[PDB]
Amino acid sequence: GAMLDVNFFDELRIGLATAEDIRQWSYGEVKKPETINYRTLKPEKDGLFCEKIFGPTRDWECYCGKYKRVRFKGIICERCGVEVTRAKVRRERMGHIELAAPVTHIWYFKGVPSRLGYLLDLAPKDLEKIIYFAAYVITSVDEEMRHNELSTLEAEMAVERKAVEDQRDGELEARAQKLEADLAELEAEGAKADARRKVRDGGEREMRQIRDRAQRELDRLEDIWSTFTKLAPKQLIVDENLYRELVDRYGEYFTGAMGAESIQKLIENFDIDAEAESLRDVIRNGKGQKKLR
Amino acid sequence: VLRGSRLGAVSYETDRNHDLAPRQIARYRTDNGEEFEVPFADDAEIPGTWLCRNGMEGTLIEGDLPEPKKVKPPRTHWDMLLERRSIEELEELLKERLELIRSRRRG
Amino acid sequence: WLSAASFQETTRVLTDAAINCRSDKLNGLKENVIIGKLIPAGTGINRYR
Amino acid sequence: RVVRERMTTQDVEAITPQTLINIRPVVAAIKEFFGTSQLSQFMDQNNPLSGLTHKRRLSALGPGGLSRERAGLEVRDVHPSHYGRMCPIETPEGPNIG
Amino acid sequence: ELSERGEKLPAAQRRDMMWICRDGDRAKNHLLEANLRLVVSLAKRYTGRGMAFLDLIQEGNLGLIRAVEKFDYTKGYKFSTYATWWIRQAITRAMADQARTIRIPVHMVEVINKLGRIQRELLQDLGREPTPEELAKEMDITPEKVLEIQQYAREPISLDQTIGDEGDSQLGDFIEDSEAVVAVDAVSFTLLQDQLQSVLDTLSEREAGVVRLRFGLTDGQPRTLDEIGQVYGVTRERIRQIESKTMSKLRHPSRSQVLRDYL
Amino acid sequence: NDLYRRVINRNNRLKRLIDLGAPEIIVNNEKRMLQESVDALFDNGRRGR
DNA sequence: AATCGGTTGTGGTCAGCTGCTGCCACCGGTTAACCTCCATTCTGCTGCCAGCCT
DNA sequence: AGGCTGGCAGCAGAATTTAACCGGTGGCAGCAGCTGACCACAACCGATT
Ligand SMILES: [Zn+2]
Repeated sequence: GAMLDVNFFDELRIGLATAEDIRQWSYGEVKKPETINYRTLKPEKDGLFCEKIFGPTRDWECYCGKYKRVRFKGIICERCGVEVTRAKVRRERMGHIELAAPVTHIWYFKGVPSRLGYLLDLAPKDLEKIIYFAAYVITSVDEEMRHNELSTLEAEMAVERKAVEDQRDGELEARAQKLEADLAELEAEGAKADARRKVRDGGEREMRQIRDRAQRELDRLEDIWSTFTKLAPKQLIVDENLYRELVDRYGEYFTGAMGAESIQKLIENFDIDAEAESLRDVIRNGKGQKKLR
Repeated sequence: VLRGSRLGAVSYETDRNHDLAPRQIARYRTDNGEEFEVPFADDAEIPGTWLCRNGMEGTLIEGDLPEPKKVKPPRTHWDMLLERRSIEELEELLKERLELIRSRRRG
Repeated sequence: WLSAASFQETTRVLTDAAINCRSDKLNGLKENVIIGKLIPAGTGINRYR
Repeated sequence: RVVRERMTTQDVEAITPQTLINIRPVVAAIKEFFGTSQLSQFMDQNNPLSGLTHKRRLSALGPGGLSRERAGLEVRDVHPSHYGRMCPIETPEGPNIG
Repeated sequence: ELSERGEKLPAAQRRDMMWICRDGDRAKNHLLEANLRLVVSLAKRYTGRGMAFLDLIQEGNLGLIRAVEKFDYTKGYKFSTYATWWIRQAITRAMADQARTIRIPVHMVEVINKLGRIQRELLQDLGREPTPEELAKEMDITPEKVLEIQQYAREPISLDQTIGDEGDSQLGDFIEDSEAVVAVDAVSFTLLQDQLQSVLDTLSEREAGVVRLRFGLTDGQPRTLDEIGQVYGVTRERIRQIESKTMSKLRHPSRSQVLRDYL
Repeated sequence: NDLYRRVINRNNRLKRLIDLGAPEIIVNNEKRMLQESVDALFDNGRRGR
């Protein structure tokens, strides 16, 4: 409504400014961390005290002194760009910084209750890890492609696990050959009856540790497969290596990111009416911690 | 008593509204289609490009000026490589890497 | 919102007045002091003014 | 800290104590204690009694001791072990009593 | 270059080349990631003067990128030997650009650091704070240049710090705005405008118009004698003569007694 | 001015790293620093030191 | 005799570019033994773990 | 055989180390070389009462 503030106000309304509001209030983008010159003590162009953005420092003058009276009132100097007008407009003109990466507002993330956490249904601890680049979040998943290629990907995983177990079988054969060589080179020569079992005990330890390596690698492959089969949006992936294995093998079918650009993609893929309807069904039917939450 | 000045001047004039100098309005257009109006003085040469309120330069809307040209970077990683290598040395290195990947994949 | 933000918990009041998109009809005794007009009491009411 | 820091750079058998020592932080520490500290105060010169009572003063607040708003009502009391050591009578009457 | 003006190659060769094109980027990333720890250990020396630790690390990382670009493997040196120069240069030039609110350029920061080392050495080896003459003779400049540099080396104080000890009053509540309207000068100027208009009004019409158009008392634009002469149809010397006679009239006590108090 | 200058310094350096093609360790460290500087501009000490 | 306006002989004069001629700030790029991680009180929310239920 | 709910305890917010070359370019700053208009003292006129 009013902006000059002549005192007929009816209301004062507060709201949440979007980026179009911010870069519509602004009179220019500030793009240098400079304030004033160290020698002449006059403001620097594009800096934090710039006259082309915030208005002139002296009443009815430009910056280069080319226009210097009220006869030239309201024009812009074609050289320096300073609009010649009053110097008290430097209490009224805003500028803006255009960020190269999105940033969350601290007021809507941090302070209890976390309003971003309540809207998206993320815990504050799981939200801090995303927006401060310590974990990934699944922004999207594909259900048609996953449901139509699940069988083929299961076949691929079974093939690779078969190859791993065949590798362990080859190691079983090779260490059995070395064990039989140890048997022939220990039982047919005179030594301690316990010392001929120490080398075979070391061989059995080698077999135990090698099949333990194979078991841990098979467990890691099962973990990757279960993680892909239970993939849904708003799901945190700590273990950067697990995320990298997921994007390596199944790089389609889902997307993920860290930070406030992922938070803003989750807010883009957010259905306010459907979420409100499901919450109202919960508060009508269910009871307990679910209803209070 | 501390006394400071934000280094500016305050003039004592009557702000009139009638006897003012004439002005002409230009119109500029940035690379995302935005449009801005700038009031220049009537006896003044209108510039070709103007830094607008988005912080991006906008060209003048009247089709007259063939002004902007290339101001190309003379410093890329290829330039820094070329000032210390030769074409035949780089070609030998490329062919050795190609033979290694042929021996690796094909053999 | 303008008389509740100046009472206490300014940051919490302003951060959900913005989410609820609240509007302030300036009816009170404290919101007229802040913005600088006549309080709606005493001689500042339309019967007497 | 600066002694170790410029002991690692410089070549050994070419260094000496006046090349290792930088006395500027010691000078600045003593200077910023004596000016701009809470316990280094302008001397109370109204009369000789003000002067003599500004020395022989035991203040419980300062850098390293309790604040004024965060101090409880229990440290502002007179304790029976103050007999002969601190005066129960002479104390400020403002928001510093005790 | 080949994809410029067409010139299609075999598809096996095209697939072969793209592998080394992406492998080069992988190698460059591997080299940078291997030497980031060198950047950190080199950048921890500059903590405590203006910049924060992570700003120093990131400007060192820009320097390490250029050391990767300019590295020559045929000279047979280590990577860290060559890269330490570029990392140190990037950290020091960034600190010169970004340490202070009012930005002093790099060459002036270099002479300020030079004067600082000189002053520390003289205070150590002299037992006394050296004079500007001793500093200017040690550094080969004039004794006023020393004071100019020493006054450019001053950092601002904060408007938001508590200047009290108990009242919780900041500094900005003690600084008088020396450029506000004084509210008695602004009404004295108004009454001066009215009185000057009265004294000019009690002259003749053309005689008052000459002085008003000469001094620009109507539009702020002081015209010249030839402009007023073509305004009234008169010549320049006659305009100057009647202007001199009106100044003689206005210098009278009967006119200037009411205006003597306004100076 | 110090808080605004931190925001502008880290934003300009992030633009340099993105157009330089730096690895994601460096780019993510720069983005996290930019986020913390804007947080310190709006509400200092709310999250961290 | 004056009197309101021109003409101007002539002598400074006074700053306004105009070259112009240094010259001096200001900013970018480079440097190649080797050495790699910094008080008290009240209120509300969020996570923990036993304990009955199918 | 497991599971989801009740106190329960812990935590957060609000109130009263080191420097130097080299290239190159734009800004500065000072000063004759015109000015080109300004200023002025004085003198010489153009009708006109
Ligand atoms: Zn201008």
